[PDB]
Amino acid sequence: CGRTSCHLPRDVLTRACAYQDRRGQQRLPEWRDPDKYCPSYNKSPQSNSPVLLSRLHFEKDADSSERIIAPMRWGLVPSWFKESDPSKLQFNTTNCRSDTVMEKRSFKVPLGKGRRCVVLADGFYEWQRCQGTNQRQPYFIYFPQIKSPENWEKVWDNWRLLTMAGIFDCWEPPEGGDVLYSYTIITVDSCKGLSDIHHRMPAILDGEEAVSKWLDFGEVSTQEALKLIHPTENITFHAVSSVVNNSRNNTPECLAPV
DNA sequence: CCAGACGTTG
DNA sequence: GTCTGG
DNA sequence: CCAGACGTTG
DNA sequence: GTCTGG
Repeated sequence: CGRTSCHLPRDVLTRACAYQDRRGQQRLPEWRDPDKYCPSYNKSPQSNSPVLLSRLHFEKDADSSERIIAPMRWGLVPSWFKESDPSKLQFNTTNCRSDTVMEKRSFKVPLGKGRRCVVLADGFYEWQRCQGTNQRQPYFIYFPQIKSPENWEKVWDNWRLLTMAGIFDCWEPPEGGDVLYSYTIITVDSCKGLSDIHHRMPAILDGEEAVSKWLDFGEVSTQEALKLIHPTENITFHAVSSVVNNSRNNTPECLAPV
């Protein structure tokens, strides 16, 4: 739960986030900070990834079922943090355990303000600890996809983006600047399908109902939203080269079968 | 009351 | 900013 | 998440 | 062993 791929050109990403608001209107989410979208096969913490959030976080009186897409910093920086640079955070907010979320100062406050987001990715990476060797085996993990340079193009034109439950916070640099929007991905106990790879997995929102209810802090309370957080077996994976290991490596090899 | 934490993974 | 520990 | 640093003096 | 940087 500490590496993803999110490599699609921005317009292909945006079309893969085609959704329906509550009135059935087919929409594309509206961008904020599109210039901060940085497509890569190898997204690490402290990089920006595109996330979905309710229009109502940005626009007074908005339909809260309308969606915005914006790049956010991976690694939640709480509103109260006092240093000038956010990378001086001395605790890991890459992830946020489902089980303890209601009693963690860093996650509960933004959750209570309805700062629920959907972190987008092609899929995520996990490294398997194998008995009696220090060599870790990396896996690419993603939603089951539909059953040549024009073949690859069509796969990625039809790709079902992975949708992970996040929480975000807003931090004003003391020294002055843009509000930093930053996220954590909620982690849960791994499903049986993933149990031999890692005992943790991200909280995956499977289909537009779960995505919608997680996003809609208007009509969905924390309590009802937390019921969406749990493992899923609706997930496939394959082993991938050691190329992904180094986050500086940004190439299609990162998620290619081995 | 104030001081100090504020987090996850293996 | 808010909570826990002492 | 892993890779790579991990220090001071002028 | 533990932290920062990517």
